This record gives sequence, structure tokens and C-alpha cells, in this order.
Amino acid sequence: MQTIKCVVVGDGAVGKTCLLISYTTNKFPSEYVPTVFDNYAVTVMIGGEPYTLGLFDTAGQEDYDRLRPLSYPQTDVFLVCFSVVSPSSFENVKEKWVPEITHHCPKTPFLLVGTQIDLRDDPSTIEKLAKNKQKPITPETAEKLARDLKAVKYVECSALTQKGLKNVFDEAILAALE
Amino acid sequence: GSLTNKVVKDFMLQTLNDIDIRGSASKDPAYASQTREAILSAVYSKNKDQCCNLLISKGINIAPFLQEIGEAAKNAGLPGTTKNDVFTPSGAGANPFITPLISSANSKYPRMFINQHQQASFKIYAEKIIMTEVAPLFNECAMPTPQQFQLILENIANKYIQNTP
Repeated sequence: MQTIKCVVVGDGAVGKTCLLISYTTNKFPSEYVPTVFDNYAVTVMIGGEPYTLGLFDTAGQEDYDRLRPLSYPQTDVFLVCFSVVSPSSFENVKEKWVPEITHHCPKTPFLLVGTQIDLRDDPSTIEKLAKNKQKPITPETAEKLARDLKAVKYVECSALTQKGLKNVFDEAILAALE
Repeated sequence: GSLTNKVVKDFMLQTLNDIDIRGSASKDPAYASQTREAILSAVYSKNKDQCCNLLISKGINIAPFLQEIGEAAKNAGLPGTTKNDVFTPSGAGANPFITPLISSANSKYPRMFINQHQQASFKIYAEKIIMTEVAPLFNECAMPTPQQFQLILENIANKYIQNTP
């Protein structure tokens, strides 16, 4: 009966598809993570009423500036994603993503989403960033940017362990109905 | 009352008309090229998932197969990156033309998208009309047509499949 359109944006390789799949199947897809996310319409009861949570991935569109906006119309809430182990993706939230969605949907709330937090303490990941004079993004650092860009809030999760996964979407729903 | 799958499909057809890929493509060469890459990336993605799911269910390793379609994607003109000797085109993921059709139909007729089978059927129908709409954009083009590319990947896949049971 009621609908909520949520669009997941952010740099490629940030785990957008994975977190969408991990959330809709309720388990990390071991060994093989599908390239195409298919569970776009999640039916859920909210405030005693029937709803459909429309989830839309944007993976593979990071260089398609002419096609990307096609997904934006009537969006009730955006998930601007970045990997906490990818400084470039984090910087692009400010330099690219928020400016783009704000331009097409100035009145649509958005959540800043930190992904792949399971990798934050991974020795091998940490050393690759150090070799580049960088360190993984901490939530304090992320919260500062979420404040700067006027995000509804900052949330992080791991598609792999699912820690924080469900909260991300509960918050999205709240933001959408806010 | 009425409200059938046909009603929803026709609406998606209406929405495809509103986005008008052909007209946009004719007025902006960048839109056209992006469309071609996006489309061929969707063909890649669909075949990658369909074959990988099969292979994995049969207990086969997908690496050598991914390596080959990666090369096919590369030769198709799709940019990308290589990891563990396997090339993956950057456009692989979500077809940018699908969401406007699917998100709009779900918003207008949500009761028709509750059933999982129906969801899949509408997505498949959307892919089909999108493919038909974009075909002429590949006329007299160096890139393979979506039809040729799909055939190229299927033959590759078929080679791995006939070596499994």
C-alpha cells in the first residue's frame, strides 16, 4: 500500500551490492557474491501499515554521469556509501555524491554509510593504506563529514558479519518517514 | 478490478518512452557511448551470474571462466580493472535503465510487486524492452551489439558447462 524508495550511491568497490544482498537474504553470500542485486521490493509492515521498501543499487555506474540521474526521481532516502578502508571513496562523498544527489533531490534526506568495517582492523588492509600514507576512516572522522554535509546521521556496517547492517536500513526507513 | 501484469508492463513501457534513450542518445554522444557501455555491461553481468551460479552448484571453480568473459568484455570495448589476473568491466552491476522502470512501477502498483516471482518477471520484461529500445544505438559501431556479445559469452559459458557433469 505505502512505498519507500531508497537508492544506494557511492564509489565502485565500496560494497553497495554486497550490503544490499547481505541484507535482503539475511546472510553473507559465501564464495560467490552475485553482480546483480535482485530483491528490489522488500515488503514490510510499518506503523501498523503494509509497505514496500524499494531498494535500488547503482553499482557499475560510477562513470556514467549521464545515466545516473535516471535512478533519482521520487527517491525518499539515499544511502551515500563509502568504505572505511577507502579514503578516496570517503572524499568522494563530499566532492561528488552529496553534490550530485543534492542537485537532483535537494529535499531528500540521506544517510552517510560507512561500509566494510570488518576490514578496518585487518593487518593486510591497514598496511596497504600505510604504504600510501593513509589510515582507515574512524567513525569520529566520518561523523565530522556527516555533520558538514548535513546527513541525517552516520551509520556503518559490515555486509560480511552483518554487524550494523539491519540498523542501517531501520535508520533509512526512519529517515524516509521523518 | 482490472490491474493485471499487462497493466504494469504497459506502464513500464510508458516510462521507457519518457526516458527516451534513442532521442537522448542522438543529442548527446556522451549519453550514447555511456548507454552502449552500460548495456553491454548488463549483458556481461547477467551471463556472469547465470553461469557462475550454475558452475558453483556443480562444484566447479569459477576463476578460469571469469578470466575468459573478462577478456571478452575487454575486447568488447568495456573499460575495467584486473584482480588476480581476472578482468572485470567497471560498468558491471546495476543496469541504469532498469531502476527507473522498476522503481516507478513498484511505486504505482506496489501490490503487484509483493510476489517474488512477479518481481523477477517484471525485471526480465524491463530488460527486454530496454534491449529492444537500445539496439539501433549499436548500428555501424565497432562495439559488438548486445545480441552478438551475449552470444559470445554464451559460447564461452557453454564450453565450461559441457566439461562439468
